[PDB]
Amino acid sequence: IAQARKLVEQLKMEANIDRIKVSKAAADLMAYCEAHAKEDPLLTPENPFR
Amino acid sequence: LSAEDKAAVERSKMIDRNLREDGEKAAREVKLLLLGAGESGKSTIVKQMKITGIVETHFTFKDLHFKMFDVGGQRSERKKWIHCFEGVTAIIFCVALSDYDLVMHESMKLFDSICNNKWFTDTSIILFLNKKDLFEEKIKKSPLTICYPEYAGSNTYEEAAAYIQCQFEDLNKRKDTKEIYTHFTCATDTKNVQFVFDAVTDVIIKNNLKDCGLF
Amino acid sequence: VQLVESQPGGSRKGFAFSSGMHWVRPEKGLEWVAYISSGSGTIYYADTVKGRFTISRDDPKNTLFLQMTSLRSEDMYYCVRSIYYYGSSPFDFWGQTTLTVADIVMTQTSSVPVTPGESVSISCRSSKSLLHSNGNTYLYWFLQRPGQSPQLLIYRMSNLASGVPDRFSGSGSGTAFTLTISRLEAEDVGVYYCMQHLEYPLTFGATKLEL
Amino acid sequence: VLRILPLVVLGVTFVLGVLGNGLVIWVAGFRMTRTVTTICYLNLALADFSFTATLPFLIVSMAMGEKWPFGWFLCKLIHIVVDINLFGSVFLIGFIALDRCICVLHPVWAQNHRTVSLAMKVIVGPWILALVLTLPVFLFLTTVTIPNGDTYTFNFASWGGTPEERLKVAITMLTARGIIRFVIGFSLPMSIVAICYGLIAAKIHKKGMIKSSRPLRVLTAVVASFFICWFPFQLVALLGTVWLKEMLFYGKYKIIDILVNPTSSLAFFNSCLNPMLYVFVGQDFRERLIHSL
Amino acid sequence: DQLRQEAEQLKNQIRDARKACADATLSQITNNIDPVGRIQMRTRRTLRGHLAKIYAMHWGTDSRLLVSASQDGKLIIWDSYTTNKVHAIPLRSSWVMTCAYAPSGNYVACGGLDNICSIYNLKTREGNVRVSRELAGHTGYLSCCRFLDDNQIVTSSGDTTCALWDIETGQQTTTFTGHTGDVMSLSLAPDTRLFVSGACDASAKLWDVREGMCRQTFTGHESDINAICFFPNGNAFATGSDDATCRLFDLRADQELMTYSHDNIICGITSVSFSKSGRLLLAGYDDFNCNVWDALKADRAGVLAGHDNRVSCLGVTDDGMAVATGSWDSFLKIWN
Ligand SMILES: CCCCCCCCCCCCC/C=C/[C@@H](O)[C@H](CO)NC(=O)CCCCCCCCCCCCCCCCC
Repeated sequence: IAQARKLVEQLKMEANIDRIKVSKAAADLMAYCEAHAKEDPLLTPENPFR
Repeated sequence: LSAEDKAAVERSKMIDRNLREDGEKAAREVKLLLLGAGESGKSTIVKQMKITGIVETHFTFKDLHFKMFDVGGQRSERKKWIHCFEGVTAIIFCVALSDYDLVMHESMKLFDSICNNKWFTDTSIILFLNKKDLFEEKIKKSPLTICYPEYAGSNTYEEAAAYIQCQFEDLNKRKDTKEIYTHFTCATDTKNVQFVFDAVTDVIIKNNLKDCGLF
Repeated sequence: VQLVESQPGGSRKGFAFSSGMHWVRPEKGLEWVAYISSGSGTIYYADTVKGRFTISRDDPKNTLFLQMTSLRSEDMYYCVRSIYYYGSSPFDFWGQTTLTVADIVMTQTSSVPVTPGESVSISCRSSKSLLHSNGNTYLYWFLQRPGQSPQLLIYRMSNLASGVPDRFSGSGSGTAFTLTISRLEAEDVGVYYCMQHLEYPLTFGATKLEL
Repeated sequence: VLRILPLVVLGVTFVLGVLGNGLVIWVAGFRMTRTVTTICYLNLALADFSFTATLPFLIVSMAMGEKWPFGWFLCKLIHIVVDINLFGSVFLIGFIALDRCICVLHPVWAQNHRTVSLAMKVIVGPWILALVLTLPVFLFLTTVTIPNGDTYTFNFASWGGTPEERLKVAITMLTARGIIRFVIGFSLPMSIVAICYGLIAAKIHKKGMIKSSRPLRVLTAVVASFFICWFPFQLVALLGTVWLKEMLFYGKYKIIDILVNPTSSLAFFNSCLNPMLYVFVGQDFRERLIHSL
Repeated sequence: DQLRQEAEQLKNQIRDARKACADATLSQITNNIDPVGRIQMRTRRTLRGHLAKIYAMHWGTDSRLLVSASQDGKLIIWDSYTTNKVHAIPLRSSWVMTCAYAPSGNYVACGGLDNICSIYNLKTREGNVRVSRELAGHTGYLSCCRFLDDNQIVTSSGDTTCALWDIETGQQTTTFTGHTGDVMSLSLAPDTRLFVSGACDASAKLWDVREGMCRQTFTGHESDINAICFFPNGNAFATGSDDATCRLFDLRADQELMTYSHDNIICGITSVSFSKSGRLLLAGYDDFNCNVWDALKADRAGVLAGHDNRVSCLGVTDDGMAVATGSWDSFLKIWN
């Protein structure tokens, strides 16, 4: 059925990607967490529900 | 402590009163599911009561407001929305006795899942048997052994009906906190709504007694 | 969207109606008189006429009655609606009607001339503060063209309203309040007003801005 | 010899009574969703809790032998609260029985016309009846000091005039109190309880529906509890009311009095027994308590 | 034909490229991190008024208005600060799965087993609330609705297709159909250019609105997938399944970055959300408790344990200064 053809085409497109190493992504996530930690009162407790 | 917040609080209290009134009106009603295998005569069942997606029907009888939800359009995995009806009073389940020409045991499998499902451990099941006239006419020629090999009995209306009823009943596993109400009906009956009424009032009495701690 | 208002010592008397609705007050200034709270829950009257002027509403009838009696010499009047909740715009719609016979004060300045295009600004003076503890400050502006009706141009001195061209603005600090229009047009002439809404007696203002 | 038994019974009703009644007041109105059943349980719990709070002073009075070691206003308050709460408890037992009978006998009308609002409005009837029945004690209870030894009842020589008329008024008031007690606080409630519970048992037997011995056991427990717990006290009260004359002008019968107090202790045991039997039986109530603490 | 043989070759080749990507581990990456501590919160504003099971909630962009849908058929807009109600919306269908709130705070979306999405209008010249547009076109029940802006909405249905709609014209503009299970949740990108949605097929897919075609898939679960939400950096998302576990996914690496589990937990996961800093992966399970987990330290610590029934939904204020979770108990609990 053409469903198999569509699945094969989608898998070919998914193969066409060029991913990256997880080291860079983990470094980016760590940088994000470190940078945005100041404005997160759920970590460091003006409050609106006194 | 308030300038326009006085108006805010009254708005809140007025709509809270409206909510309580609407909730009492909702709690006044009784809720029933409606399941089947598709070929089952749920259309004839709903036609018997006088008057895309989920379709709901209202009817009253001897001063009792009935709401019935008919699913069957959803061709999806049932387990994800079967928990929405976790507080209905009863469940109406229909199978066709003229089940010797399908592509049967499928509806029994459907019954097994619904009668042991964890959401309905204490919810009664109303088992409607449909097409009794066609069943008699067909069984006058076709053999009961075509579907059931282990069966051993006469090729008679009453014997076949009793056997099918027994095989449906013994699928129940929690008969201590459960009840199956069985009924034989057709396209020309009129007491099916009264049977539903008797079953529902029994379930209502049972629930009230279980609240009162005497049962 | 539609609110048309219809012998001394004598006496005399759309849209979604079921949800405040106030009354307001002769070649002179304009001020508050009396009001309702929606649902007939809480009712306040005028401290200056308390006793002889009556108010009444009938939601199924969809009307409004103001039974005034024992006319003193201190006597136009108009009807106004205010659907009140968080983020709402009360007083947002006024109407038209004259009957000829220890609190806050809101004193504006008499007048000032301007030319079209030239920026114009207005100020006002209050008695006490208006920054309630909840977080916002209550004061409403009202342009009023001659032979016309006052409009809720700005409420809470920061928020515009429907139909308002966004060349207006507002601001306040304690008692000092302001109002600015960038490009005065052919339809920006008439007296102003004001109203404080913290202590429920609503002291209004006196500015006949001639061209 | 005999005096030890009444006090021992009331001591158990104090420690255990406030325990069970405190538990239900916490779960029925604070940690569960509000229904008619839980509002009725809450009211019964409140009446029983207030009575158990009033018990210890009466324990002291019974021990010291009919004399307040406490004050006048305090004595009046304690007696008014104990009377209001006993009558409220009995009337609430009757109301609960009536509600259960209504639910089991007319399931349709129950689901059409019983809501928390109507229940809240109608629950105040028995309280008002208890207040209007307790009037006498407010109108005619006073602390009279015996000239002999102590400040020990009703005497009301207030509108006395001639002592001959005062005695007639006293006899009339006492007889009225006794007869109204027997007619209202015991005849009506137990008649309602018996009739309603018998009717529901008859229905539950006629329409099948019986699985185990739990329903019959609990129903007979409630009816037998009420009877075996309240009957002796009301019987001795009626005998005293009808023999007042010969007990005053002659004191012919003293057994009655030696009996008045232990029967009262047995009657007060009912307040502690009530929550454990009406509320603790519920599976959902027990599960809610277990999860809460 | 021979496409399945080719499909096996491609599917096998998929796993090969996946293997070579993991140049390191999250343990190596997070070797220099201070653990957060046994974080605990308390209920401080309890909203009440619902009479049945609550299913979904969503904070507005004002960080002040939240809308919740229950089975009573009522859509209540609460003023969170004063716990007073602003509007109450009667629904045509009493079966609701999801609700949404417009970024401009002027529109509200509802949907359920009636498999119709309805937009409700709040800010009107008239006082009351009327229905603006109804969205027909799905065959299965709607599970999640979200707004792009005032003119666009994305829906997910049991038909195993996701759609995007123009409100003014009221017709679909894009169908997303590469999936094979039963879609349960949607989460929009912080820049609203792409979105992700898991399903019962135990696979997560990320799509692209402009081209309307899938571009990523993942294979990391043994049962149905219940909820998804974007990491606030727009380069990751998290998956909560029926199998008592959560796993994080990084898009530029296309692998399971981390997992979070335990032995005591055996119930499933109903909803998942992140905080502003992205440190806390808040999720509500089915065992009557809402756990708090750190998606990097990989040790759930926070036991949000106030509710009496199963936790169904949870959201986080856009300023990241509270957290609200509704449960089947018919209450809304806001933590801060
Ligand atoms: C309502 C349901 C439950 C209610 C809870 C409590 C009710 C239980 C019993 C009902 C009322 C009984 C109260 C206590 C009574 C006993 O004390 C005794 C028994 O009758 N009372 C008297 O004898 C009555 C007379 C007391 C004797 C003292 C003398 C006062 C009058 C006698 C006249 C002679 C002296 C005149 C004045 C004496 C003072 C100087």
